Amino acid sequence: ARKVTTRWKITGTLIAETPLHIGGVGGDADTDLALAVNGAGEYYVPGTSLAGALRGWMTQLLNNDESQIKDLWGDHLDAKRGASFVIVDDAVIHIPNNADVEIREGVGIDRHFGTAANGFKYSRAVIPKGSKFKLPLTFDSQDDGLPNALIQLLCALEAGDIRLGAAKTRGLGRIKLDDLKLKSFALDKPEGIFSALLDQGKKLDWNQLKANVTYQSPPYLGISITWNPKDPVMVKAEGDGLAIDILPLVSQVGSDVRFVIPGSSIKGILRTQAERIIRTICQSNGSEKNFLEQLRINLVNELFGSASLSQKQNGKDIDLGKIGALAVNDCFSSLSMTPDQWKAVENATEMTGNLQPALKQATGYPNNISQAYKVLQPAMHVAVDRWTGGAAEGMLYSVLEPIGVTWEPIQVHLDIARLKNYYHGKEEKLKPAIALLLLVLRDLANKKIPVGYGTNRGMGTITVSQITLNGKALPTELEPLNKTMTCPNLTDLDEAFRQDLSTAWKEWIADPIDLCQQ
Amino acid sequence: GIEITITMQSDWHVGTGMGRGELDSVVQRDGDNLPYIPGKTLTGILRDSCEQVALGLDNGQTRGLWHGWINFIFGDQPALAQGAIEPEPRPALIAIGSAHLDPKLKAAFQGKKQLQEAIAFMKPGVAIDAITGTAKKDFLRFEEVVRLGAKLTAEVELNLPDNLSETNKKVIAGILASGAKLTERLGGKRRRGNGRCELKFSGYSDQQIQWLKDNYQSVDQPPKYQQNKLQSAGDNPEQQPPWHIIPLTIKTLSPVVLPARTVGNVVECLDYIPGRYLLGYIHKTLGEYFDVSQAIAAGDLIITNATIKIDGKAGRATPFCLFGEKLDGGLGKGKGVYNRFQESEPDGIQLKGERGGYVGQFEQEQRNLPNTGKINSELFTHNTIQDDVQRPTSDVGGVYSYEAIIAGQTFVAELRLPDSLVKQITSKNKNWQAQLKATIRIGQSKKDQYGKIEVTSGNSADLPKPTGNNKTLSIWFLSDILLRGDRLNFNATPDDLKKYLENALDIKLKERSDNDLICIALRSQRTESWQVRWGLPRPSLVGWQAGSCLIYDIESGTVNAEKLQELMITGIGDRCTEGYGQIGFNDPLLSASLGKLTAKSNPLPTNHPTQDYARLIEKAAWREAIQNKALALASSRAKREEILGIKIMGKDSQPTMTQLGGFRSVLKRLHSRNNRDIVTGYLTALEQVSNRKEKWSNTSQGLTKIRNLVTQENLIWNHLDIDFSPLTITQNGVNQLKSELWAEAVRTLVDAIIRGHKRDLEKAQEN
Ligand SMILES: [Mg+2]
Ligand SMILES: [Mg+2]
Ligand SMILES: [Mg+2]
Ligand SMILES: [Mg+2]
Repeated sequence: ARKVTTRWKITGTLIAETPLHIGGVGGDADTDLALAVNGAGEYYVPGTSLAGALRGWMTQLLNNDESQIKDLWGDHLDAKRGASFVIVDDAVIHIPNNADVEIREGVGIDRHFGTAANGFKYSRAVIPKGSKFKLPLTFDSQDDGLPNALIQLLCALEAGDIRLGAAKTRGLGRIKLDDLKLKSFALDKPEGIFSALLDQGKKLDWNQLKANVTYQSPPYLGISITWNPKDPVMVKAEGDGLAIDILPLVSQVGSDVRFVIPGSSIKGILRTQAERIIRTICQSNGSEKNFLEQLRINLVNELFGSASLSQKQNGKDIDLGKIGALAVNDCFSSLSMTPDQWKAVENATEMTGNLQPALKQATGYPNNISQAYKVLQPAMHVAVDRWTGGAAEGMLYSVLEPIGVTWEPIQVHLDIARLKNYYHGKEEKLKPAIALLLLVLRDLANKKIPVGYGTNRGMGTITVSQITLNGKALPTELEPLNKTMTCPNLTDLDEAFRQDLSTAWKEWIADPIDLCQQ
Repeated sequence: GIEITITMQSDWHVGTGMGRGELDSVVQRDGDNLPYIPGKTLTGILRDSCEQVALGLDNGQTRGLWHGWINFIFGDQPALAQGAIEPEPRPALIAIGSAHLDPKLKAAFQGKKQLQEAIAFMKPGVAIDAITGTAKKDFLRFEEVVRLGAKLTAEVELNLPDNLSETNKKVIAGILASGAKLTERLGGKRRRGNGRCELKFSGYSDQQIQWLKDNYQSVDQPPKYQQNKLQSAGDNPEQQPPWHIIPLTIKTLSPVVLPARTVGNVVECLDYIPGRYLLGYIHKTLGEYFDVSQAIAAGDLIITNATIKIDGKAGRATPFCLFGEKLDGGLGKGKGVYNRFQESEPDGIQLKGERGGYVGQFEQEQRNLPNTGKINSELFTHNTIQDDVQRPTSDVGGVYSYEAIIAGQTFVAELRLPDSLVKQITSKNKNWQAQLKATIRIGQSKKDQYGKIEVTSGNSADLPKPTGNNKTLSIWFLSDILLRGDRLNFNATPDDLKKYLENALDIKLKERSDNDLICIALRSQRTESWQVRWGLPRPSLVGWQAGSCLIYDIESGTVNAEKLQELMITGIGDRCTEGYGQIGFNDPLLSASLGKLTAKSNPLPTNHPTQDYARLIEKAAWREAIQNKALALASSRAKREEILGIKIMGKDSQPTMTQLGGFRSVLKRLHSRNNRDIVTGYLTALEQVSNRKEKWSNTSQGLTKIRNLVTQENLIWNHLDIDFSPLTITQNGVNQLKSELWAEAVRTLVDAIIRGHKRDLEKAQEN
């Protein structure tokens, strides 16, 4: 057979740090986009999908070097290489107790009218946060020891730097490894070959390998925005309720439900303002374009990403698609409720009756409604008929406004390595993209970007208290970004740095080329 | 007596380059159309795991004492030879069959074409561009994977040497138990999680491995190989008339490869079993009663070819004097067949000569074309892995195909023995024809996936008795005739054949002179074949094909039917003992004029272990049936109105699409029947508000129809109106699956109807 100096079984627990979606073939009558299930109908991570996530990250680590990647993950082309030395099994996903697959609604908002675009309504099934699955790796070493790149991979998993499945830029897919265990079988020797058959192998201390390497995280800029709602902030739930028509969206996070603003929603508001800035500068109208063409404008194609779209642009055939270098996480409330405590709110039927006990429960003031209604407050609204006054027949509706829910800081992750690859390495070309991003954040802090439902109707305006910029391995001319900002107008960034960015930005405004066009 | 049992622990893929429908790659499926593991996959995988074990015991030496043991058990790999090897290659001791699903489960599938598809599902796959992070052009595939939890079992045979010491038997068992336990994966995409398995031998456990662990340091070289030489006695009686004819019926229990020729990388197959393949079974069964090897040398024994059974008898190779209408006739059409030994070509219409296949019986007033038999055959494609790259490569050939006769075909041979040899046997065993029942392996690749056949003996048949017509003598070659020229090479000619019969029968023959009637219709044949005892190919045998015909006018003398009978028994020419030379005189199918004629599951028991696996397959077949039927029912506006009361009236929708959407959002919460409180609660609150109830006026009772569909548990199944009998295999499966899938069927049908409504509403709108 293939000679193997040692077989390493490398195993542990992977946990979903944000909701996952690994897609099947798609569609399931319940949702438009449907989770992969194994032949027993259990949700699982295909080893193809996990193996590609790992091979992908190593390729970004080894600077897209083929030569070393093929020596781990194998090849078909080279006469010397063939089959993969790393083996990745299928792993079933165990969803937390009582928890279940969630459906996330999605909409595309027409950039001209500001309203849902026709046809752009979809829904996605997602594995809730905190679900677990087994890490199922085997490695057949032909040399002695363990490859350092394979050690860096396991360090990256423990750091949670790998994302798996769909919608990776829009909230989903982060996984982190726990309980890593390493079993070595010295298959080259009789004592080792019988160990494989009987003794269940030789333990290695991971901490001893983890001590012999420095984990080289790739360039990124983390942005943490600390904020609180100035007007109630919510994303609307999937459908009308009983006592309350409009209820906030919530998600399972382990034992408790929390209110959630999806990263899809925070990404979408940021993208919209970024585009409006670019189109404003160019005075480029958006009104004659359909929604898929409205989205497709300069710099945002690299930051927020573009749809795959093959084009025979010049007899040469090219793909316009690229992933977003900017990714956004789901933002959850600090407040939490047991799953049944919220089911009592969803199923209240009298706004002054059995709803009042339910909100007193969930808000954590089970005996004090006047404090309960400082957290979640039911509102009633009428449409008033313009000739008669009073109220228009049928037009009475109510909202459960999360007036006082406190929210955790928003995490935006900017992949500087991915942009720099788009610009074929030229870090000069980052400054227009970094300049745009800082202008978007300036508006966020100036209440120019409201979030969630009903922004024009008494909701959605946020106060930003602090933006923390925390990049790793940034190029030296972007190193001034590492800052905590509290002035909305960026005055905490060095004026020489803000003036440098302004210069590269103004030089792009004077000629707004496709900046990744080499 | 040994089996391998395989428990598949993840979804698994095997065997085929072809792809059928919207799937790109499809799994290997057996004769029941059910997925299975081919015996060559199983051997190759198990060998590979035993190779890892031996490679460890040799301390990584790629050649050594323990790789000798692998070559002992699994046979040598010629075509891995790196230098001069003087001994002939050893065959394997271990034969491993194909692994099939549980036979009682396989019976439940019979005819249920929709269920046979549901054993697998599409797995998507995409390849992603590393710099952009988006799917590469071309790099999309959808792949068939069989559901995990399949438990499959294979027959195994260890035909150990007649002398192996008990220490060595324990080593063999030790290695096989060790290699089985080291085996963890098989099939395609192993390295990516497909095809995880448990492979276990019957009667080998950790005790077999533990003995090896305790003793491997003591182990010697394997015993040397030795051929099973023949042994003669010379003691047979002289051959004396009569000749007994014992029909042997062969039935294929697995595909049989009978090499006709290799073209490129595909081995082509015969559509009959040559008699030489049965001499090994004749040696096995009768060589204890008389000297079978002397009987062959004396010609006291004939085993004919096995040809497809028609009319309860051996099918006879189609005579080349038959010609079919080229446009739309011949035996495949069942009309427009002319016997050109007796009929002129009709005016105008051109004919094609018959070229193959077999005909059943025919009688001198048949009034019908003779029954024509066909042999089914299948192409099996294999690969050879180069062990270091673990993929096939040019240095090891890597792709090849066998045509094979598929399973369930039935063939009839005849063993002929002179009376003196039946006396020899019957003096020793009165029941000797009972010993002719056997299961044996014949062909190419006989030791694994291919070649398993049943043999059954019939009762002694009557000797053929041809008509002694003194006007014409006509000869049908029922088998290939090999003649030697007067130089003892095979370059004989049809004039040598005239002299052979002329001399053999004591008659003079001349070609019939009728200008419209063909007298001779031969084709040349060449047989290239190995001989296993020699270890070298046979001398090339040249002759004329079966089906060849010729007819002679008898010039002088008289032909004797006694001698025609004897030649019809013993045949003519070389190697008649293998059934060459078998011939038919004056058969009326050559004599007749033909142009006017025309041709003539049960459920799994409730306690059954696989009942849990069958339930996974059924739900898949039910879900797709419900989805398909829901699509059809939404397509017609009368049915959406029947089922939910919804309708289109001009440009208007009843109710508004918003009202349908509101209902639908609630029905999303109908996960179980005990959630029907949720949906009925919505409807009562709707029904209580006057302005909202009237939104659904001008529907056909829509609110009651929804109330019924949700609260009457029988009603969804009556609207879907699916015959679930072809979709279920578990006993009590129908009532169980109905209760389980109820809420999903309601959600699916309502989802389909509202979609179909909206996209017809768009048409009325856009007028
Ligand atoms: Mg869909
Ligand atoms: Mg109400
Ligand atoms: Mg293509
Ligand atoms: Mg395809």
